[PDB]
Amino acid sequence: EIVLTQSPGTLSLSPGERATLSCRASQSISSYLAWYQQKPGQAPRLLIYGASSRATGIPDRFSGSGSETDFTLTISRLEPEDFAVYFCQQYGSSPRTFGQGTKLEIKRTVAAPSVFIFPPSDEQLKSGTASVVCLLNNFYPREAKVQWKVDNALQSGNSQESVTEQDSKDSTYSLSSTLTLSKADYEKHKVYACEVTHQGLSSPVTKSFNRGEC
Amino acid sequence: EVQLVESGGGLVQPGGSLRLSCAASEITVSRNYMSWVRQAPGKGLEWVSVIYSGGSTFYADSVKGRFTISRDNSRNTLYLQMNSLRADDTAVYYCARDYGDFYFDYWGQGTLVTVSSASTKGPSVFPLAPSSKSTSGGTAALGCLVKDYFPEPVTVSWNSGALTSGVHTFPAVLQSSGLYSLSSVVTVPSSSLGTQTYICNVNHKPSNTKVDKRVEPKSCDK
Amino acid sequence: NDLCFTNVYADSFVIRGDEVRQIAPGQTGKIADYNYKLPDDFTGCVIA
Repeated sequence: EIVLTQSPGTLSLSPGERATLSCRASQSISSYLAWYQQKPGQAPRLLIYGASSRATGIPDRFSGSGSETDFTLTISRLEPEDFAVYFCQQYGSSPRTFGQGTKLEIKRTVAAPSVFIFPPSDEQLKSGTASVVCLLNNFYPREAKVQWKVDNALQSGNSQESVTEQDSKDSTYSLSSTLTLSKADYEKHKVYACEVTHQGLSSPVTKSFNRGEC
Repeated sequence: EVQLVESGGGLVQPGGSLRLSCAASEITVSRNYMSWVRQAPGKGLEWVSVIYSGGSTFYADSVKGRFTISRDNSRNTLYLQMNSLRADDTAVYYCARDYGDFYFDYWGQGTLVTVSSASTKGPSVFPLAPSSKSTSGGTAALGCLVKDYFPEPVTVSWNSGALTSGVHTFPAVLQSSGLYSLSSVVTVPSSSLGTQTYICNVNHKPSNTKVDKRVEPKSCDK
Repeated sequence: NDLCFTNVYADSFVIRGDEVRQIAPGQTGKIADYNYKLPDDFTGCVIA
């Protein structure tokens, strides 16, 4: 079975410029690839017929390029409506396959997070398990790094995190992270803190609270 | 214009069976190539099968003699049955039409398919009391926690979707405990914090459980 | 070299090697199901 490789891993660029999406296959073909778009949580949409034929519902900014084994996708004058992931599938024969995807990001300017830490609710403490919540809002780059510190001791490895897609209106992102421990362990230490490192800040910013503060 | 409307899918324990269906708005289905594909997160799309205009069929090797396809020309509807659903096949599946050599042109809204031995569990809600720092300014950021539910997804709403503004809901997360979780935040002016009544609706479809929790200023010194 | 037959029909067409496998009794495929169909008990030879 023929395997594709989409490249690069991610695409980060400002609007109005040109886009370049490269793809490679295991075995050499002749004009037997295509492109598929998908804004997250929606229906994937067909982009480009063959290597260079464009669908009628798709403006002129797009252009596809293909070869024996190297194949690249090009879009010019990037616009906000273009923020999405991009996929390659084989319309040749094998039977047919696909690629691993690549995400396009529209860049305006760097914005530091809004950081606020919230203590566990009464119901959580009643249930015997305690957790600490830190929230980052309206930031770009997406590559915002968040770490937890307890009694000034690093414990960033007790969390599972997810980050939202791009905000169309503010060109930024928000992150959700949770630090959870047992009630006895939560009582073992006294102060809980979270460290956030970001490009928009001259230095990482840390917020903290004491367990005794309720 | 031409639209594909599907239904079905869902969660059944390993070894179960599941039938799916999809109808087309304007394209008759009868005179068209129709196909099925599925998407697993972080893994991508995947071919499943397709039907040719002559009525012939073909499937991937990994599912031969296991995944079935059928049509009802009378109703412009596509029928798919799945048996022997296995692990890691939980995903969203789509119906698609081609022109030329399998150019998936028009797409439906996608249908989730889920497989696991675990059963359905409603979510739990823990509100967050805002801090004095968070209210600094014209508006304040208030939110609440949702966790210990299965299977995903869960709907969070206010006034059954009337607002659509100032709301940040974070992507879901699967826990090592076998349950899911998520979080959401809403922005309101710092003055209405004491007057406007705050109600959050939590909706979890496979548990058919609808959760409502208030959001009140409260305090940290208490 | 040692048989007699009533008639011999020679059919020719130009396809790609990928679809060559479709020329066999009882197979299915685009060429098979829209262009050229073979009987289940076909008797003859295939050359490409």
